[PDB]
Amino acid sequence: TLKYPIEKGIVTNWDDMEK
Amino acid sequence: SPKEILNLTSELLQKCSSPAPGPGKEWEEYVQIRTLVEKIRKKQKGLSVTFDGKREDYFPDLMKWASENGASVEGFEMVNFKEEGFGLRATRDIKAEELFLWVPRKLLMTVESAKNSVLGPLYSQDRILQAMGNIALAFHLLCERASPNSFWQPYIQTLPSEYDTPLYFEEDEVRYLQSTQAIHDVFSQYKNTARQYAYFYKVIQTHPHANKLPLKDSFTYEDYRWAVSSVMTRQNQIPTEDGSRVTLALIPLWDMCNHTNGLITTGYNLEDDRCECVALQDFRAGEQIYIFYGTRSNAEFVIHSGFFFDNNSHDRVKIKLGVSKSDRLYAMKAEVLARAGIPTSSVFALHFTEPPISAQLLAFLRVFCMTEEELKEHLLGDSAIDRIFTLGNSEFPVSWDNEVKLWTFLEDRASLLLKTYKTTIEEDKSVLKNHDLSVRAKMAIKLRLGEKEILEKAVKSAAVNREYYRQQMEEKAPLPKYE
Ligand SMILES: Nc1ncnc2c1ncn2[C@@H]1O[C@H](CSCC[C@H](N)C(=O)O)[C@@H](O)[C@H]1O
Repeated sequence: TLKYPIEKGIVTNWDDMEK
Repeated sequence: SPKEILNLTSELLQKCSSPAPGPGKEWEEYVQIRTLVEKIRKKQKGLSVTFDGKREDYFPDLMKWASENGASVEGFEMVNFKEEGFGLRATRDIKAEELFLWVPRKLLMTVESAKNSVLGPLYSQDRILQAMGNIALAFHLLCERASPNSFWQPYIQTLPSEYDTPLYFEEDEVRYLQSTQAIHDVFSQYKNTARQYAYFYKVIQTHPHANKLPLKDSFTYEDYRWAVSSVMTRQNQIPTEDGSRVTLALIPLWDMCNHTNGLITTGYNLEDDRCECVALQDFRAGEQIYIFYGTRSNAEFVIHSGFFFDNNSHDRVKIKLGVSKSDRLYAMKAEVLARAGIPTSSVFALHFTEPPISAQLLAFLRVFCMTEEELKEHLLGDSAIDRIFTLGNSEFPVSWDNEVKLWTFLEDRASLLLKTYKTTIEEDKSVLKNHDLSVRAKMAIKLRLGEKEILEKAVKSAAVNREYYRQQMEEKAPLPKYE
């Protein structure tokens, strides 16, 4: 299928103290 | 005043850098952080940069700028819809699978464009920026916003000025979420954002690499809340131009499509170096153009995207489970899980489907309920690996007894989780019917209603499965074997 499917608003980690 | 803001941000940094105060103190901590943020916000001027025109006054400039740089700008228009906000509407019939939208890489704001911008010097010094491209994108957006001659001004001037992420909720709107799973993520998001604002407020003051930033002269809490809300609601993962790595990006024009159910139809074309979107379904002229954002839960849509989606077919809740160290078969169970690639304790999901559980959760629950003799058959002999291979397959149970025990356990546990909520499902429906609520308040109440309806469905599904396997046991049905 799509080699690079794009998920709109993909969830990222914002915890700068975790990572 | 400026020394007062420094003192206030200094206090805020220490407050939000303290360790987690304990789950029973998290609401109290949350309100304490809110009080401090609002004190700072009331002493500041809102967004540092605002624009003279209405949002729709700048969409023609967005189109002209996108057109000059090779993007599709024909066949749709910008309309402010009541339900979703601004979106795209077809001006011609668009057939399913038609390539109707494309956005070349030059128009994107990426972590890479952040490194090559005025933020470049600070990016190469601050360890949070280097490790977290999403925060890097947020500061990239803010610096270009405050740069009147930025290449990306036509995009920035069309962005929303406010969002419905929980960062924008009133205290009593978040209060509806007390005792839910989701509220801890609301707490973390708020503490994360306040800590980051205070941290970077002081970093910008102390680092010489920040001297040429517009943020050196004005960086408000509203700026940072707007920037992170912009990125969390709109960011995307795309390949690098090299193709070997992934990066985060804001994709102008295409990111104006709102969400509906379906499948992902947007991908990246490395050969033409552009984002490409084919139509998810037929769109007649005058119909809103939707895409499918992704298989996210309503908790993720609320917290990270700022909307609740009715009839989200991918909704789910969490359930944390683990083999207890006081179980006398802990060593055997841990080893079976390890050979199966499953942790001894993990956070799983319950889905709003039938079955409610994934192959990984089914496999964990089977092992969690195995007898010692069954554990030994998954650890020893020439059929052991074959047995582990089928552990996540509903068609090949370990034994009828194992199935009855695990669905009994799941029914009991999901019932127990339902009892930890402050309200019942029937109470939530009464609130939604009998009170007149804001959009944000409704998002909160529907979210807590959603968690309970998923657990209630899991209770019913587990009870039904328990009855099924108890019948096979009493009838002494031959166990299916994978052959
Ligand atoms: N199905 C839906 N219902 C309600 N709001 C939606 C939606 N799909 C997308 N949105 C809105 O669109 C945002 C993603 S960007 C889409 C364009 C946006 N409406 C704008 O005016 O710029 C979300 O954060 C949410 O505010």
